[PDB]
Amino acid sequence: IPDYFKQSFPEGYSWERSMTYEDGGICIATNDITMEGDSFINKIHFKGTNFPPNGPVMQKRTVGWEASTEKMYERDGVLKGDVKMKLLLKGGGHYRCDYRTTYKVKQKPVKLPDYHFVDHRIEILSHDKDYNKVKLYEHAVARNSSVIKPDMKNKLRMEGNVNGHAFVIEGEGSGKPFEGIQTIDLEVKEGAPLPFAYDILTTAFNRVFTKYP
Repeated sequence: IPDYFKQSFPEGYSWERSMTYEDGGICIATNDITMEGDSFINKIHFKGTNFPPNGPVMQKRTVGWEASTEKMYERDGVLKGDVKMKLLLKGGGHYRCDYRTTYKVKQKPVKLPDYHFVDHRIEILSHDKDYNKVKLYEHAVARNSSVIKPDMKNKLRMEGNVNGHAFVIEGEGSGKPFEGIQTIDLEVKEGAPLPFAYDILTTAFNRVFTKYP
């Protein structure tokens, strides 16, 4: 299994992602990821619209993303990732979302004959009342059908706009890229309090943190 994300450094890479929710809510995100010494730096832009006023996102009735399997595959030399995602809801239901991501990695003609999987677990470990301060965690492992150190920092900034509401979120974190685990502490810098479910942002908050063989 080729690790196209770790081989994109020190150059860096970027991704763009569409997130289509079953009730018409739609979210678009890009991330431009670079490297400064010990740290990965993420510049994220996030737009979402057409979330129903009484749906689970505007009423904050969500309680985390379920474990997911994202399929990594090559289409005309472009590395892509598809995953169907489920947001657990208060009351016990599920709120479905289709993810389509294009991973613009350093090797611009990628060739996998031959697709592979990335299993995800993502969880908000802690948060305050209005999610102005959030501790986020991710576990990612890939499996079959000296630039990057064992410990690394991960900084990010998100400029976002969700149903008309602008906001800015910054974060500092760390992880173990070869083990595929990472944490980050996130702070709403503008637009507090967020009037929507924080869960729609967490997957935008870097596949370099993935356990590849």
